Amino acid sequence: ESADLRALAKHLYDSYIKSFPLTKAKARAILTGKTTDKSPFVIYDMNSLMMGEDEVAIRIFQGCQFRSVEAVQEITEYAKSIPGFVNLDLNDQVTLLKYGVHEIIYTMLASLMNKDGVLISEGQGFMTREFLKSLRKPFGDFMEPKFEFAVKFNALELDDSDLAIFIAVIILSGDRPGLLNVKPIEDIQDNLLQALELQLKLNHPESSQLFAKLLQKMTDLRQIVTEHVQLLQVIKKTETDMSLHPLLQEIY
Amino acid sequence: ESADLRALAKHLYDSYIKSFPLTKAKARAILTGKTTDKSPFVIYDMNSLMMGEDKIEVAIRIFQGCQFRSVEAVQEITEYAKSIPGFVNLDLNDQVTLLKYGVHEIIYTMLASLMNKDGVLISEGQGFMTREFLKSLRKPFGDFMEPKFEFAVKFNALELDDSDLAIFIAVIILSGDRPGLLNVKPIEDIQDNLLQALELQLKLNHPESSQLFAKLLQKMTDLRQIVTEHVQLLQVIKKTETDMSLHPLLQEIYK
Ligand SMILES: O=C(O)[C@@H](Oc1cccc(C(F)(F)F)c1)c1ccc(Cl)cc1
Repeated sequence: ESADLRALAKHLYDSYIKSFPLTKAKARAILTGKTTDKSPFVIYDMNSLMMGEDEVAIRIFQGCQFRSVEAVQEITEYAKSIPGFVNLDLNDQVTLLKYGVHEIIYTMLASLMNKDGVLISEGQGFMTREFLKSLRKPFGDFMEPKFEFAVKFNALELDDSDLAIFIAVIILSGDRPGLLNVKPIEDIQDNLLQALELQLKLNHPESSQLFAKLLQKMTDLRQIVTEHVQLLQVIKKTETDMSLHPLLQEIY
Repeated sequence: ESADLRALAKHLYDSYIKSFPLTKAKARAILTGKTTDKSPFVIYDMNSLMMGEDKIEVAIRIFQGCQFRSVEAVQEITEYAKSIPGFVNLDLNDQVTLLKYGVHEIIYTMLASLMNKDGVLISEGQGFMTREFLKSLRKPFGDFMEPKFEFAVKFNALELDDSDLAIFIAVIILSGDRPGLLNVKPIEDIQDNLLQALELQLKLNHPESSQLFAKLLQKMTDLRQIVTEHVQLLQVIKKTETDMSLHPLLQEIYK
């Protein structure tokens, strides 16, 4: 009877694996687990940064939201793969992606983090956490709360099959402000929540109550997304430039 | 293994009954029509403040009352915590930061029971203050209760009764994702069990309400934001008015 739950599960797993080049399996088999393919370049301080492409803190935060925008296209193509999603009202598809993209970015940035730093480029760099903390004062405490979140989150040791379904759950919320038709949204989340329970039950047979521990991390995602959006304040009081980046501004 | 948690469910229900004099069941019989003796005196403007204070600045005297209700609630929350199995076997310092900010995440869960879309029970349930008398208040004060209402009406949609809430209240306390917690893991093995109790209890009490377990856990997000806002505006009310005094218990919970 619960066959579609196992089915939807690898439906989502397959889209996940198409939509996202760097899988968690791949990322962690490069970070901690001695990969071998070709150790990524490491950035530990101010001069290893200089000549990695081979001011500092501004262009590093910029670079981050450059990639955040690539990500959104990856996530948007995923959402559209979730059964029921495109059949929603089209405004609602947009409200769901608008309000849920940050949460998914920070869930998946966990996959590329360990306690000592984060994979850069796509697994071809690694920027140490200790270097990031030694950035200027607007930027020295931005990436820190995400590491703090990641180590907790990875302790759950989910893989990509788990994350595939979890990501779909975040999108199909039902409490985003400005939704015109919540029921098809909440009825889909229901089927997703149920496939995720199953998946966690059989892929993590003796990690009891992982479902519950995972749902309550959605609490800490939103605190993170909140404090992140609030940090975007510096933008107003920064070394705001002159005309050299117009188009780019509204690109972001 | 099943009646494990139903004996745990039972246990907590009892303490809850013993610890909190105004349950949801009682409050829901007052806010409706189950009354000839239980009907509240309704306050909605300021000469309902008036004669209202026979049947035992205004915006201030109300706020303090609300802040004093919270003290009572801290006291009863603490008594209920001690009954949660294993809770009292934890590091003295840990217990204190388990019942720190969690005291408010719970207060607003139980405030929801005294609320409908149009107001909140007051004084023993004797009273009932409307949402709009509150919103229509002064300086920052007219801001305070409104988001509790927003949460209260969407929370109350879940249709939880006391037996459900008892366990969920427990799960809130025994979290273990709180600043200062020396020895975490014993906390989240306790909580691990509560969630088992909650899971079984919800499926059994609300068999038709699928994924209520999931919907309910999610609401903890809304709770933290509610405390955030409350704490937040509870800094302004300290510059605008340096005359109001804050209760000793509320005093050091607030950091
Ligand atoms: O009537 C009450 O129970 C309290 O006054 C209140 C007045 C308005 C709102 C509230 C609250 F329940 F929303 F917090 C309490 C109250 C409690 C104790 C003393 Cl001493 C004074 C006022």
